[PDB]
Amino acid sequence: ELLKPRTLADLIRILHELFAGDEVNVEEVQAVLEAYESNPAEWALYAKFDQYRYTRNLVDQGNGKFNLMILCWGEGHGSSIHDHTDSHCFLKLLQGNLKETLFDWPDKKSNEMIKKSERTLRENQCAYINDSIGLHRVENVSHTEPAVSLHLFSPPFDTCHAFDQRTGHKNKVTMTFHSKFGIRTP
Ligand SMILES: [Fe+3]
Repeated sequence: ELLKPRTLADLIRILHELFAGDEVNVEEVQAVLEAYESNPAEWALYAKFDQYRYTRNLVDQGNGKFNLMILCWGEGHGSSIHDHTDSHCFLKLLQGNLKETLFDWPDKKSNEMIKKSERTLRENQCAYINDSIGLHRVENVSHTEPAVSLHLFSPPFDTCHAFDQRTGHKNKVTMTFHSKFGIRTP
């Protein structure tokens, strides 16, 4: 029985129920994420920005089933084109807008990665991706508004691949946390 999360804490409690088992009902998880109405006071603790690039701020470890993190995107900050390491990725906007650009997996042949589509993800909207769907890039293209997003990865992963848009070549990247549970983690 899916109920509207009243607060971020309530959302987290609900997520623990939805990930209690070994599989993932993607549509239910996405629906509850989209039903949480972003309340900045509830997530201010995690919203730690860096001047030069986007930051990853761990919120909850999902009893081992998922990582829930808040990403803070300064103006013009964006990601690589990347995969999600055989995990589910849910991305909910908490503040601002993000451009999501979709790419297919490259062939072995070195070639330009041509975008398959793009969309603007707006406040409170929740997107979903996995490796079976493809790759994406996420960017805050705003010149005037920082963006904040809530990401759920299941299972948790700490590495992924970045893809060179010019060639399709991939490189392994280890993700780092800017903070965990509100505590800056150099
Ligand atoms: Fe992603």
